[PDB]
Amino acid sequence: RFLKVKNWETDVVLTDTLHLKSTLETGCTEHICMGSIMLPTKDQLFPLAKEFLDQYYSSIKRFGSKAHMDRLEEVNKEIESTSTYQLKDTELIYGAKHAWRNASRCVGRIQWSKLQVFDARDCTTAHGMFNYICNHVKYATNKGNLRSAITIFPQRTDGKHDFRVWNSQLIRYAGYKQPDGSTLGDPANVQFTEICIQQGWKAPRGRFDVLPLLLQANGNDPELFQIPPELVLEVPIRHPKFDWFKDLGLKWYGLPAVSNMLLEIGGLEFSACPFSGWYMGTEIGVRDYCDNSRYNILEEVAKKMDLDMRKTSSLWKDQALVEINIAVLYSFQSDKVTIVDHHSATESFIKHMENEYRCRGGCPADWVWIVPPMSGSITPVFHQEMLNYRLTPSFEYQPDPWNTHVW
Amino acid sequence: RFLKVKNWETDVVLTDTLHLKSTLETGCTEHICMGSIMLPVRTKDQLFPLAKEFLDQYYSSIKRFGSKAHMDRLEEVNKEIESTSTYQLKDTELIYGAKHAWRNASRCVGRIQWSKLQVFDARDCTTAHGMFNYICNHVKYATNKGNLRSAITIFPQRTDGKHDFRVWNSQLIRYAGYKQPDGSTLGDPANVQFTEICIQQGWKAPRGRFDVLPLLLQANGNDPELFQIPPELVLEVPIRHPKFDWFKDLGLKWYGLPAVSNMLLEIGGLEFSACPFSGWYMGTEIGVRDYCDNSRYNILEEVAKKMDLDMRKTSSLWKDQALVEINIAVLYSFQSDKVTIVDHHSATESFIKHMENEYRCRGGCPADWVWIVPPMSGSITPVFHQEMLNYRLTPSFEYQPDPWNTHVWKG
Ligand code: HEM
Ligand code: HEM
Ligand SMILES: Cc1cc(N)nc(CCc2cc(F)cc(CC[C@@H]3C[C@H](F)CN3)c2)c1
Ligand SMILES: Cc1cc(N)nc(CCc2cc(F)cc(CC[C@@H]3C[C@H](F)CN3)c2)c1
Ligand SMILES: C[C@H](O)[C@H](O)[C@H]1CNc2nc(N)[nH]c(=O)c2N1
Ligand SMILES: C[C@H](O)[C@H](O)[C@H]1CNc2nc(N)[nH]c(=O)c2N1
Ligand SMILES: [Zn+2]
Repeated sequence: RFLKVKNWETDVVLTDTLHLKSTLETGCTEHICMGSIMLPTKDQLFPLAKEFLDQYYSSIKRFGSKAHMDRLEEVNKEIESTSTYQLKDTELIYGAKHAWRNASRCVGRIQWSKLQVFDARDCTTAHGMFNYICNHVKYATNKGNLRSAITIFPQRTDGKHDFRVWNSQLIRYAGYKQPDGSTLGDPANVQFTEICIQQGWKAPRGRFDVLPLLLQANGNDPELFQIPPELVLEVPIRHPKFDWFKDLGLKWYGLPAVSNMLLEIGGLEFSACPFSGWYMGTEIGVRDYCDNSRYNILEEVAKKMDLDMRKTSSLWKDQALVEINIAVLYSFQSDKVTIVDHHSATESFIKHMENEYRCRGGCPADWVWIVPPMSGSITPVFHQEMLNYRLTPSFEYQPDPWNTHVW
Repeated sequence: RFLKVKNWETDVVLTDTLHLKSTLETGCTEHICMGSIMLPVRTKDQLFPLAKEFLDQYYSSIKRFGSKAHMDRLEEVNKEIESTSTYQLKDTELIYGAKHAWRNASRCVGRIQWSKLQVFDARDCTTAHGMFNYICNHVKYATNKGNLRSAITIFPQRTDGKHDFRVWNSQLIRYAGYKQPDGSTLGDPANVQFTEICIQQGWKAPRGRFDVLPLLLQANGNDPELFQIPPELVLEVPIRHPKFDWFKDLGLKWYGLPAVSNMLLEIGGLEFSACPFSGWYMGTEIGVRDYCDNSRYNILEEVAKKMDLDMRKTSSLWKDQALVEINIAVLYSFQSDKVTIVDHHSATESFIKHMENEYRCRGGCPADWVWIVPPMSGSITPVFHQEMLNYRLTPSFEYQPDPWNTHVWKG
């Protein structure tokens, strides 16, 4: 019931006690592990609020104090009266940083405390959402010296007035089905691109067309906005040794910014909460460029390298994969856009994990997501046992809005 | 109940009903997932249900469920348990059980081959010398001059747990490791402790970088005995690179036959504490883990030097670059010497086909994603995108404590 995790490369063992605060369910049971599955009233609210407020006032060394008891009473009053309640700015900031701290699938959590929280709970229209998101983008991009940030829109009330960003990320490229049968652009985004065209977007039908924002305020129908082109920092991808690489026409955007998750704090739900940091190189070069269901350029790069593509055992896919990922890091570094390589990021996560066990009693971590999608065992996270459990505050998945929105 | 798994690359959705037949526990709870934890005397009381379950499975597979032969066998095993507190498997049941233990091995990517396992029955063995002879014949048969063949040798089952047969080696063929006084290691750092045991037991160590360890063999609970595998039975492959002629000068070689010898085979409640089994290598087991783990031979630095890669910052991906070239050399060398080996692309594509086949005809295929995904180039292999369900069926291979921690010494 108190748990050990071993690192099999260094022989270090850590003792996890933080998991005994787990509040949500994992999807696993004693008979079956689901660790690789991508997606496994007033009475409910006050215990949720009490538990968050208890950890908040414990974190500020004011547990059981007058201010603690007074807030507890005031929140209790507000829930009986107004069915819900509002977070103080300090609680909102704490709740947001801790949601990131608790994100077991995130390798970049060594940075969790330096998050810039933008309170957008005064937003009332989709036009306001767009201004708040443009400012987020500009602040976070910061001319390429990227800064972590989240923008928090008004909390769910009765579920019929949700704020939602319909895009999965603030910045993504469109995908179009060709009459051909092939796919132009990002195949991950074909459906959402269809909804943009359905809502009236004029698609350039290019290969790297930054999608528009589809913003929903107060449960209203979503509206379309285009991020100002000069706020979208992009990087042309070249290779430090292959002059021909630039001829592939590849570029990627600088800012990874997740916009479709749900932030839970003290039982309150923030259905629109875009957050951003900076890329790990392999997110672009391994997944975006080489997934079969994405831009899928492995074959092309390998042909320009003149590799023996007859047999898998020449490892031509592996060789091209390394080169694509060399180019991605070289291009971002050359253009002075913040990026981290998977060796640096995983080494940082180990230091962070040690810090969390030492100062917090544990660190929930999902090995399937923490280990990078290339060169797994030469990063130190590969040899690190990890316990996965669900702490709150938390980022959570939510249904795509077009499947739930009454139009 | 029905459970579904999605492949996120192809959108194939499969439905698992086989998990309903799972008895053993996983280590996970509704509140914690232990999916990345490495490792998370039996009275007549529980033995007969375990026998009855295995025998029902066996007679179902041969389409004889409920037959007179089935009912007689159950009656026979029942009486043998109440009389003798244990029972003996027929040869057919032992073969079936060992194949299915492999079939159920959720961490094994090679399971497409599970039905082509050569089972060597060594249940008549009584001494360590006899174990040695059986193991030599396994190595010779399985090596097959480089045309490798899967095999398992099964020694007598546990009785009171005071007379266990055990192979003390973790693998039949492994290289020694020697801790130097200066802290460095010569040979395989993984095997330092076992090497010391061998030396303590009287092994005269050559003290080179690639010394094949002796077998340390325990029969009927007696103290273990040292035996040197005949070197002509130990097929080895010198590692060279198809384009880099300096690679041969690194002096690397590996053995051809991977053979796990420290696991326990459970069949119908019987425990076979000595059951070495062997197949052939996936390239990355040698080129990624054995050569490039920091806790193993750890040659990335040297190889990257010889390629004169920019090593001053990890952002050059020099580690990734040298990793691919080492794994190219390992596959090139085994293929050149006509020793069986599979690359991780071929191996994972085959496992996907096997798993889909298993879903259709068996209703499930337990799989441990953490172990199935190769240790390099994970997402350009089709298992990366494949959701998997991990659960424990019997017959099964289980871990067991190392014998030097449990063995009662005689002297
Ligand atoms: C600052 C640099 C950051 C880096 C290098 C980083 C890295 C990553 C990576 C590699 C993943 C795996 C996701 C995938 O492969 O698709 C991930 C997931 C995630 N990150 Fe971080 N991240 C950063 C910042 C942040 C921030 C600022 C937040 C929230 C405030 C955050 C929250 C999350 C969450 C919730 C997930 C899991 C998403 C899911 O389950 O789909 N990350 N991160
Ligand atoms: C025929 C070719 C085979 C291939 C290519 C293969 C491949 C693999 C690989 C790559 C692993 C992970 C090993 C590690 O990372 O340490 C593994 C594990 C395993 N294999 Fe296979 N294997 C083969 C044959 C067999 C056979 C014949 C058996 C048993 C009869 C078997 C049973 C297992 C088991 C039980 C594990 C789990 C080991 C553990 O939990 O530590 N495999 N296999
Ligand atoms: C802030 C941030 C920083 C960073 N450095 N990186 C990311 C990307 C993390 C991420 C989060 C998600 F919520 C979803 C994705 C991609 C969704 C796909 C859908 C597939 F099914 C598998 N994942 C990526 C975000
Ligand atoms: C039959 C077979 C074929 C193949 N192609 N490959 C293997 C390797 C499987 C294996 C199982 C083990 F039980 C242990 C190892 C190596 C020991 C390390 C040390 C740690 F304990 C973790 N495993 C390898 C086996
Ligand atoms: C901690 C972690 O489970 C450990 O490093 C595992 C990860 N996956 C693995 N996968 C394979 N095939 N072999 C291994 O030894 C391991 N080690
Ligand atoms: C099936 C499997 O869960 C799926 O491919 C996961 C594996 N690990 C991952 N890891 C990260 N970081 N991101 C991902 O999208 C995935 N996808
Ligand atoms: Zn689990």
